[PDB]
Amino acid sequence: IIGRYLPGTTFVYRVDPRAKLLTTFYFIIMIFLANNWVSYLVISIFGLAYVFATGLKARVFWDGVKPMIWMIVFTSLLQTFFMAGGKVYWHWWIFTLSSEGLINGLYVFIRFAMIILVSTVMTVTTKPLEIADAMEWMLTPLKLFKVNVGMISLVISIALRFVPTLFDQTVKIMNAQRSRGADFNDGGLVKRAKSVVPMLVPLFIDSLEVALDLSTAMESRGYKGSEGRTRYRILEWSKVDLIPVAYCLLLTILMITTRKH
Amino acid sequence: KLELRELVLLAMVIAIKVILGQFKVGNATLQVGLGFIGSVMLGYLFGPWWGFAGGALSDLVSSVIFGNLGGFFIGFTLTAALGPMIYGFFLYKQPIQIWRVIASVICVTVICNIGLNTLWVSMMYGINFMVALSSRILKEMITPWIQMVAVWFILEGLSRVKLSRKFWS
Amino acid sequence: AIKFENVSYVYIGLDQLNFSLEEGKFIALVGHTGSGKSTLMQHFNALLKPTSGKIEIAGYTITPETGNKGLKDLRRKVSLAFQFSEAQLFENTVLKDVEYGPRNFGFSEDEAREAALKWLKKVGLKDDLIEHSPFDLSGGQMRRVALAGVLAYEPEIICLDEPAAGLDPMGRLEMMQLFKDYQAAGHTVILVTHNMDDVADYADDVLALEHGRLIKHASPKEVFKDSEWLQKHHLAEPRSARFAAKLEAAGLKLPGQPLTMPELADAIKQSLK
Amino acid sequence: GSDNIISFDHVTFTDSPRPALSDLSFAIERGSWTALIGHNGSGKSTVSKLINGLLAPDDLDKSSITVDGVKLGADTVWEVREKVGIVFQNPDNQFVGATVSDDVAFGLENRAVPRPEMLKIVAQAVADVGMADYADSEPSNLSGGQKQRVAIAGILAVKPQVIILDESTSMLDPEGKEQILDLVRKIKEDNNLTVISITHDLEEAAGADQVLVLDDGQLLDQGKPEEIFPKVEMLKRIGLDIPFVYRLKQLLKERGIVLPDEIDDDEKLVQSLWQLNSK
Repeated sequence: IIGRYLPGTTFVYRVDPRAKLLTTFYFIIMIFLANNWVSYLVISIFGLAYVFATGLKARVFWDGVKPMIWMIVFTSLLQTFFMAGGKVYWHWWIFTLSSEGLINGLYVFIRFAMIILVSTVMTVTTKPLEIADAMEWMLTPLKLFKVNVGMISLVISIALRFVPTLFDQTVKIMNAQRSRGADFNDGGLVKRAKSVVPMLVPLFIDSLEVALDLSTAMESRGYKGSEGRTRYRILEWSKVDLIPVAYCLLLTILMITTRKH
Repeated sequence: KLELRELVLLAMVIAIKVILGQFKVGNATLQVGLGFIGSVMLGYLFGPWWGFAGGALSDLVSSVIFGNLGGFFIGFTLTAALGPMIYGFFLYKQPIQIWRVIASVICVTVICNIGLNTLWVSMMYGINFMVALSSRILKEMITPWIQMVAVWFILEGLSRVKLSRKFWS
Repeated sequence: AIKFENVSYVYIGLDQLNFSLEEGKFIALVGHTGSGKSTLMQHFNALLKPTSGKIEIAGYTITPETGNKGLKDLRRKVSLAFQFSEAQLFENTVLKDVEYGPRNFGFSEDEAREAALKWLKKVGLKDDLIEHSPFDLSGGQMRRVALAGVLAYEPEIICLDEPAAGLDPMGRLEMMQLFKDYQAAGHTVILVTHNMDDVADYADDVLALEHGRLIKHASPKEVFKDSEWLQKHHLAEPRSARFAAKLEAAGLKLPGQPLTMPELADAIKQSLK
Repeated sequence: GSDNIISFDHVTFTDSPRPALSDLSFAIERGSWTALIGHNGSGKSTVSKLINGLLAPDDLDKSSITVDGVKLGADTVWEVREKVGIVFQNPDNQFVGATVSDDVAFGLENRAVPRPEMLKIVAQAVADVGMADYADSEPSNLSGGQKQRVAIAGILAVKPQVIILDESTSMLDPEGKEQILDLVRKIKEDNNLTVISITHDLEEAAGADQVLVLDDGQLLDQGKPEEIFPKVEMLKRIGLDIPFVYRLKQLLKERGIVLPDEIDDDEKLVQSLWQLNSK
């Protein structure tokens, strides 16, 4: 469950992660602008062009959609029954299915689809270390507030390096407690809530040991702070990063022009 | 003000919060995620401000290695930051008390889950605020009490480690 | 007995394990790293179910469609001590930590207390360190408390993954003698270890794995009989076996097979007489 | 001459009544392999952190730790940590980078080494240990011996004068301890450096040039392994398991076969039994 990246050789995989994460954020912003059917059509053609331009199968996108498909349809039906107007089908005491209700439900379904599809492309088509590097790059304007961004990047990098380690530790700890009788899925509310201490307290003890050991190792190896350091793993712009800015400038014009204002 | 040992510990608690946010409990009818436990460790061990930083960074880390399920939006980063900040307002450097646990879970539920996460859903999916709230009201009127009971027992678990020799500070 | 009937596991993997460990012996589970020792260990108490085949352990049948209920009575009889078992310590006191297991397995508060006190005496913990916090102990003391916590409910079968790793030589000897006494009291001890001297000293039966398949199931004398087979199959000898090989290479005839160090010394003395 | 000099150190280990080290005074000869052996409470766990300045001795006026002519103070710790590199006990708790190459590069980034020179140095150090085919691998996909190799490569990339192996092989399988010790030996006589071992593995101490024996913060005895291990009762009473050859000699002596104390490795014992079988 740790790994979500699926390898490929399409140009989307060669796009800089700073460009891809900016394009993801900008696509969310352009989804905010869609109000009429022309804007929803434009944002859907652009999102599906991105999705088909990744070359991925529909099953990885369906796996991205699967956990919240019931949330999607519940929100879509709730928008169907609230903004109802015009025609009437299958009328009830308060529930009224309408033409305007169905198009508003289609709009919110399209928004759920385009949000999830574009964010799935971000997760699947670039490596997690690269996403971390892009996020460190986007935290650079926080330097204007004298926030130690290198400290933030160090904390992020250590957390990412130690999630799979501490997940293995969590599974090991839970197996060790279950071997001497712990149940983590039975008992009622108080018994379930007491059962997370045999999981969390060894996890926190292990985290304290790792924190002391890793800080000791970092200070031994000459880490005196984030300032005055060089970078081994850099991100480099290239010519394929002009495709996201053409994709975003063209999307902006059609978003502004085609929307009903 | 935060040394390298405390920085690496903050990274550990962020990793713990991400891992716990992947965990769920309860029967098939009622699934409760465990990320609030990481929020409570962030606020209890590091305070409101480093709890805020840890919650935002935990949202970023979990987005990196599990995909940000809602989308890619910094409003959810703000909400994930605001949770541990409230837990640090109510529980940092304080004795363990029933009212503090109850009030912290209520304030996190109302401010973050009921209030602001509904605002981001209505902003992203273009629906009215009441529609998003009715889409989210039923889970967030059941999970606060489960979270109160769980957070209560988390706090003696975290306290007995802080009073041990393993806690350097 | 512990019967494995054509047991396989996929997704680190097992392939068609067929063995029958008898009750009351000291079994060594040897093999290289990644040979599936941990997977077999977790199969002993149905933490992992087999993908195909049957397990007959402690009067319980474990099958690919084995549910998660009824494993409480299995895990009451079959106990695993994971590597670095002192990680699992979480309770407020040492005694509550040890009696967490018995109270999980249906012991009364009186029964769990007496079991915990007996086994804290047996693992050689001081009486004043009872009621101390488990996190205020030394490393060996935490290891002993963790080992007492998995032995307090007197399991029929105990599976140990390197239980004496990183210990005082007297402490290492005392823990291995604790498990030897536990086996001598009528229980089955399965020792998952990379050390071969303790395999020679204590084990009566040896399970050798290699890339997830059972490659030998014999006594330590028969397992360490030929040095070419072990080197081929990624297995080590005890140092007494290597020294006996060096003596045979020189030309000294050693009576018997010197697997342990007193046996090697006796063989050298009799070979000089 | 001598690379590391400790003279009269005390560490009371931040509430603890008894000092972990008490009036400790030893010298480490330059270019040698020196092994510090002792019990788990002998005080040798703090020696590596004392050498590189992570711990300070109890009284700075009466204690003196000199590394390569550089005395340890509060200011010269970074001058000393570029001379001393420590390989710690837990393999993945010192693995700071995201991959193998990022972990080796960490000490070079701390020194602000420029990136092309950093790339060449990291590649050379990763190839120096046997890990050139794993340079892009995350620590979750590595064994403990491989992560110890990456730790040695990261220490070696910044060109230290001293490697400290502080219980480095103590969490490894026996096939990994041999590989790590052989690798460290190859690195030591390929880079002309000093190795200090803090270990309870006495087969590692048997290969050392010098053995320092610690007992409750005191330097108990000193000398070559061929003159430390023959005295068996001292290592017995301080809870130390002597190597295979010496306890085999002790068993044979208990069986009437007296053997000279100058047999230090197992083949010498093989011939020593051969001529006694010859007569």
